[PDB]
Amino acid sequence: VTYSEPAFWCSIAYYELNQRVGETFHASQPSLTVDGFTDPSNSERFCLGLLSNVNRNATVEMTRRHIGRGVRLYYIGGEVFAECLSDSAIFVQSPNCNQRYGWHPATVCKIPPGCNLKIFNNQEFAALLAQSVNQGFEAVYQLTRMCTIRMSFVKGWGAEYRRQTVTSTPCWIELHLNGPLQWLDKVLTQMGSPSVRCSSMS
Amino acid sequence: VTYSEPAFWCSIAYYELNQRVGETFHASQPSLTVDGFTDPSNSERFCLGLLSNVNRNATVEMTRRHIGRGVRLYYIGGEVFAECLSDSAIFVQSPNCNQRYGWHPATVCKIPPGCNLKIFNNQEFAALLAQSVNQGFEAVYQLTRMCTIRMSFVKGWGAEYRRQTVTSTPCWIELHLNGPLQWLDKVLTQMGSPSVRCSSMS
Amino acid sequence: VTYSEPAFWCSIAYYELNQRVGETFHASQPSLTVDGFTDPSNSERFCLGLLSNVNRNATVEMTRRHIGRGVRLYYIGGEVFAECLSDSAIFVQSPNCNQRYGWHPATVCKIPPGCNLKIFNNQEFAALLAQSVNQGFEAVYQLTRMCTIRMSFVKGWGAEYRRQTVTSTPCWIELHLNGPLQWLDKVLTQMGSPSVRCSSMS
Amino acid sequence: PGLQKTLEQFHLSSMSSLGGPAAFSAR
Amino acid sequence: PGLQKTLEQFHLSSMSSLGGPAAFSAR
Amino acid sequence: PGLQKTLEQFHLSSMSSLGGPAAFSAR
Repeated sequence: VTYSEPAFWCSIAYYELNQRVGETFHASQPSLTVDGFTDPSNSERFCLGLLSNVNRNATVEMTRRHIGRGVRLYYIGGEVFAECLSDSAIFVQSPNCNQRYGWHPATVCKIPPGCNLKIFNNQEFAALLAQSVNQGFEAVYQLTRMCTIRMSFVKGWGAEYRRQTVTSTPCWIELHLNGPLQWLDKVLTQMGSPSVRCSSMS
Repeated sequence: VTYSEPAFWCSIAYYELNQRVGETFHASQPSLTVDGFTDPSNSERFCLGLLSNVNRNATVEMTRRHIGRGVRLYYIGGEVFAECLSDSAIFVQSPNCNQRYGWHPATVCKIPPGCNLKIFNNQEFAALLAQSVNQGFEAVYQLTRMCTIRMSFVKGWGAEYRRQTVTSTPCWIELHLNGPLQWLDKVLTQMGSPSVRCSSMS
Repeated sequence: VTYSEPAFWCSIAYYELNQRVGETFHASQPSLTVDGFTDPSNSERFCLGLLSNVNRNATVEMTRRHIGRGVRLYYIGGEVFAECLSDSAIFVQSPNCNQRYGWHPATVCKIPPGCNLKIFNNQEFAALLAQSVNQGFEAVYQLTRMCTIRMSFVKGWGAEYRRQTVTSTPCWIELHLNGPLQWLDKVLTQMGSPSVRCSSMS
Repeated sequence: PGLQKTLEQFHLSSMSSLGGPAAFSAR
Repeated sequence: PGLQKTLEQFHLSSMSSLGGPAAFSAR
Repeated sequence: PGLQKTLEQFHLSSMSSLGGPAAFSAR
């Protein structure tokens, strides 16, 4: 297998509750904001305010009005950061981040306005990828979760909150890191197949 | 904030009932048709006949067969028009249009075959945008609805019909006007935040 | 009506059960694989392993782990082939294929690992298109089904299986052939409208 | 009419190609 | 402030165009 | 095998970059 460098360092999908809303945003510049405004043609702004959803109700709509300046996402070397530009907090679930601090990988971290958090470190990811090959195909396969980061605007979820899953928050986004996914692919294509058999029938 | 001219003057999403179907169409040419045929690679034709939906039932399918030549959408200066090329009528909900004639902004206008209707006037929009700043952030924020226009093929909805919402019509489209959305963004980014507080918890 | 050659010979949509997942893949190269891995930026690989679905359950997840090398799709002249590279079989529903062998057009064919099957022959399609004009608009209109091919990974469906519809299989894809769809469009635009009337009201 | 020409042209283009009417038009 | 300038500029651009602030900025 | 080389190469590329195998391959 051969590889070409991704034109986009990440891709971002927006969600309301359990429903995907709008097109996937593909990020070509190393810094970008996901905000609640309405510029449709800026390669550095994923503007959520112009996305329609005939099905959305009042909780989602009030929340959307509070995204505001939203979240700034950028990378420096092999490290990815999120900065809360919104007047309201944002809540991040990054397995790579959680493993760094010894937390459960489903832990949700709160970012108050004006603060930033390192949500991904590639060097820690490479180390985990190196160890996963000793665990078999399925172990490597799950590492895609290390390359996906989920973030909710305004509303928290998890142990400290009444909302328990990300699909219960009104306004959230799903970030995929394309560089690390390519390195994962280079390993997966050399791992064989899983040992347990699937029948065509079951 | 700085701006680059949108490559596409509008974007169009297709729906069946309450379900979004197919990819968003992005319009680069100042005139285009949304029709019921099947050319996949024409920058001037959004062809609905080739969109699949394993979930659709017979009402949607019979309707799709009657879209035919569909609707022609074009702009002249700062004015956007829809022309019914279909043998069946199309039904338009344009707040900008409704405000022009003093109608409720959810009013639905019927366009018989061979007729056209001016569904947007930018100069009226600029005036409304100018007045909205005196009403606060949320008032400006709602003006995205002035930039979205919804249209149903064949089947009407609203007061004069049995179908009461657009999500009850089998075949409809959602148009976003990107130029006006950029001017809205230029104002929104200077409006501050809403006054009512959202908690992380509620 | 005039035509420009499609940049992409086909487009592919991925599904889990009755839910569409991920972006549509547009194929510019005459050979491509749809696999279960994670390279996000290869014009010859539609990689399903990196697609997220917060809603998916365990059956879909175990299945995804068995896609592996997946399916290779390529055309030679006017003929399209699918080759099972996966360690598990793939199951194909191609009306064009089924008509060739005199089967019901909803018949599902099983492709064991290492085998290939000619899923489309354009010359047979042209002949059917030629005959359909004598049957009226609706008959030509249905021929889009000849240009769509559905394929399930690992799990079968239909008469020989417990799953009865494609929406019951955990992991399947929907292929659209863009060249044949353009020829269909060239005919449809010359067929008039259907004879049965739709009212705006019913 | 133009239908007969379209079908004749497609019956010929389809014997060895997957291209649409534009590719044929440029034989 | 900058709001008044933005509105004045849009009221002028909108009388005959659908373009955004960039197109206007390049009058 | 090729796995050990891939991991060694990624452990090195990752210390200061987010790029994939192509970017590394062009050091």
